[PDB]
Amino acid sequence: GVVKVGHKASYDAELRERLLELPHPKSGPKPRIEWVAPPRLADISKETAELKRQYGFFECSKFLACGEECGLDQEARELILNEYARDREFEFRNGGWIQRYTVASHKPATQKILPLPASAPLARELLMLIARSTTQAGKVLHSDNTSILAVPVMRDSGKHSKRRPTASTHHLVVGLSKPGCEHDFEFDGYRAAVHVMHLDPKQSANIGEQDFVSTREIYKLDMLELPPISRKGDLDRASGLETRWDVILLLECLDSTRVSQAVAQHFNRHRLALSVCKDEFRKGYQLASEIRGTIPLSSLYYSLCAVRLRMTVHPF
Amino acid sequence: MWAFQEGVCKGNLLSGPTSMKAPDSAARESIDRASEIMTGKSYNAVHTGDLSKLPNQGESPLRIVDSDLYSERSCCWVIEKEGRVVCKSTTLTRGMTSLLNTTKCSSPSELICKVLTVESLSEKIGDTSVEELLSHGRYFKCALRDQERGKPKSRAIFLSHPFFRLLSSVVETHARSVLSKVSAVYTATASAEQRAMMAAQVVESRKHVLNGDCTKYNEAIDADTLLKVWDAIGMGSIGVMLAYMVRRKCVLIKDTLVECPGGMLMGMFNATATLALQGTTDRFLSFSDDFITSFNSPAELREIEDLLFASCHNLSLKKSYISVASLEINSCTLTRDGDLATGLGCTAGVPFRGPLVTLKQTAAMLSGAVDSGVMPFHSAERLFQIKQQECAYRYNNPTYTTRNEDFLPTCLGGKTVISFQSLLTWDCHPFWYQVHPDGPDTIDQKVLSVLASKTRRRRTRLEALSDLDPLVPHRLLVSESDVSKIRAARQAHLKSLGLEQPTNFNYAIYKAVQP
Amino acid sequence: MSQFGKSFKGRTEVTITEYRSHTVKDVHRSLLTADKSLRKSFCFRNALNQFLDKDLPLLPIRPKLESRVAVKKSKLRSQLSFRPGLTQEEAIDLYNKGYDGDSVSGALQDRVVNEPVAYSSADNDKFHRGLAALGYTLAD
RNA sequence: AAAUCUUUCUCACG
RNA sequence: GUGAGUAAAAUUUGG
Ligand SMILES: [Zn+2]
Repeated sequence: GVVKVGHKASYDAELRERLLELPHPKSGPKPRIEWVAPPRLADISKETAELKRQYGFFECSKFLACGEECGLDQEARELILNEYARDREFEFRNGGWIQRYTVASHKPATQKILPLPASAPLARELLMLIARSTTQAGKVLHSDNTSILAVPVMRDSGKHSKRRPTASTHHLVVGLSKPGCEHDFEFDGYRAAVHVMHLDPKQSANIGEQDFVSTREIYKLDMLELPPISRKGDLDRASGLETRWDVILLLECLDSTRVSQAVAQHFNRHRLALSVCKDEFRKGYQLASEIRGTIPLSSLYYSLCAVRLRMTVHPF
Repeated sequence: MWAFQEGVCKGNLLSGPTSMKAPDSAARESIDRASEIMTGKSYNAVHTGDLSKLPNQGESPLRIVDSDLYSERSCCWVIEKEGRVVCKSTTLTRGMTSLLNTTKCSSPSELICKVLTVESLSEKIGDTSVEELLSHGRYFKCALRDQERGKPKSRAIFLSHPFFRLLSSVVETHARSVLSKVSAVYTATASAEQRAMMAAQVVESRKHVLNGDCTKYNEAIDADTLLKVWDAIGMGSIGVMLAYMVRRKCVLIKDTLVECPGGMLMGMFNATATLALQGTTDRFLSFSDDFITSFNSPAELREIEDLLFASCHNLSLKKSYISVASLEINSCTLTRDGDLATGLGCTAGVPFRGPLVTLKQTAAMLSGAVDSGVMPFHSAERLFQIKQQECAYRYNNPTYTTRNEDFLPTCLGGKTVISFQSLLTWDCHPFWYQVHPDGPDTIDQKVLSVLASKTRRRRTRLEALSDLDPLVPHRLLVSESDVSKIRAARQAHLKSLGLEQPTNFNYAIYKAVQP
Repeated sequence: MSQFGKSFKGRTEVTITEYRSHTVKDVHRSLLTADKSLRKSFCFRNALNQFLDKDLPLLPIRPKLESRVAVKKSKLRSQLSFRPGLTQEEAIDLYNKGYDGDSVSGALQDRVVNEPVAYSSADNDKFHRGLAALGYTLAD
């Protein structure tokens, strides 16, 4: 009397007939699988060269240059940031800055590869400031050696459009760096480069919550000697700097797409592989179509550069 | 840095990708892939193997777990405003409650019995009929799944109807039981590492190992394969209803409904799709879409490829590879002897998500790493100290604390930086018991839970019924008067003993303090 | 009229599991918005203030772990640790004392935990969580 | 303006 | 701040 799983209902036949009348799949072609040795150094070199040719490079490192001191004290940094915000005609309300927009071009922003600064000693301060600002946007936030400013981006509608941000309002993060690029700004004898980044709340929360120090320390436990590199990520023994690797790590924290994780997984497969499918395992290193933006593109390019350098200096 | 590790490193030390992109493009791409496969020009979606070796469970009594049918997780509930269909994203609890109210049933088991014991599809169960339930259960809603490491472009996941959830729960429970019966590695009580060791034991005899993955795994599992497997294990009419709902399923993209005849929409059924392959041979250790087999000669490789093709498990040419000295399964890498491969492996970092919860998660991660031999104990101590300093730097400001007690952690205004060994042995101030991996929940965890309980989708004006007597079963039926009486009696008892709220009970601490 | 009638419309009797599922507030999910939520309205600050003065002076002071034995690195294996549940009488006493009914009720179930370990001793004994490297033994 | 279909709610009461 | 309406209100986003 107890109902069992295999119970047959009165509508079983009708439902089976309905399923039979419905469309069915068609047999697919049988694939041909060829197994060959994993990719060599030349293949990674070709991938890097193709990326470099297609996208090129920037003149300056943009926000990635904010990992080094701007050479100004707290008061000067606050003055420079506030005057830059005023210069670009940011609305002022309740002691905070707001950026107003009316129309959008609906086209992607130009993307290239950011050259690596010499070092990123202020990575921890920058990540903490990014974490704090987005939840305290509007005013200038200061740390021991650097400062930033997060400006909410809200639409312009008229007299009364919007006075406070919502859970989905994006933020323009503005930071200071040493002068010497096209983004220089001068005021009252103070010169500094002002660099901006447009981040939605999820990206900001992801970036700010990373632990730079612990991540680096854990990586250092079982790590081989890191070779010096140049501004382009190429092995430069004569004039390279080993500190640039820290910068690379910082970039991995700034890129919310974390394509470096995909490259790392594929490299782990590569190191353990004795034979891989022909012409298909290599395609796993081409992730340019999976991402869009300057920061993710730079992250992917420098992850590929790291893979190439590992294959070059410590062949496996 | 991950590229210069002596051992194996998957780069898990940073959180997964995230963004606010709308899920329309991903869902549309998945639907297009499923349609292309149904056209039979890209991948095989026709099952050819024989499943005669799967035991028949048709005599098993129909049992439904009530607990898993209620959860704070999202789901789709379909209503009819003016003939048209409107899909509302609610919580599974509210969706199931609405379904029971509409069908006027006391529990899901009664609902399924009534559904299975109707004379016709047009017969009414409450205010609806089986035909209307089947029509409504074919609607799905789309969302984006984020934080998946190694997926820069996030994938699309789907929210289904409560009736679909009920039938899926029944069928998946039975399929999991059958899988456990088929082989020992599929036992319910088995961790990823233990299954990895079992895999190493299984595939030790032969020479080459095929570490393989499936491509478009969800789009290549048609409703026909699911029906075949369910008939093989004897699901009766429940399998037929599930297959009928899957074949006619629709997905709400933005504001338009799209038909998706092919596929199963991102892992709704894992045990069934695994049985699709495990029911045709025994030279495999599939775990849904991540299998591992072994071979000696190219002929055996050809047999393996033919077996994979015949069971709708399309091998992924971009990730699958062959090894001789390593063994990869469930993202875990072992040696052919079963030993864990040296290196970081799958060790993952702990993001900053609270002054105290971060320390608890770091302690759990370090305990896991040390117990498995990933790193020595002194390295764990150093890393714990460094994380404590970082937390103090992040959270030691007036926004989170105003205290200065000595025993407090350095991140809450105190001056205490305990060692890992001291914390693990419970040799500390009781305030630190919460930071132990096995201790009680931390303050911030409770605060976050309470705040979540007040969100728009979960807010309710009902009178909470908590602190129930351990004896009363959860299947006992209650009414408003019963709840009021129980709450009043418990409040009176608590007031009679000089307490306003119950004291939290911890198993580990209670057992330790016992005489 | 009553919220019970509105929620469970048409039904005058519902299971305790369904009733509780509408008021569950002990589930925690680690999400990106943790810091923002903790900062909102100084909720964490207030919770810490309340804990330090109302709940903290009730936790019992348990003893530390002392027993430990020599261990050496060995092949990775799985350690099965069995934790028994509360008996009916123990559950009744704990409830009548004034403990949270939900926790005591949940502790009734027997539990078994599988943990990978890469250390062993001569007598093949079970270790504590995260202390197998040092050798602290469960002694049960 | 930028990591470009995203930075987009309404109403009642205190 | 609360409550409600909206194929939707951030525990968002399922197996
Ligand atoms: Zn510049």
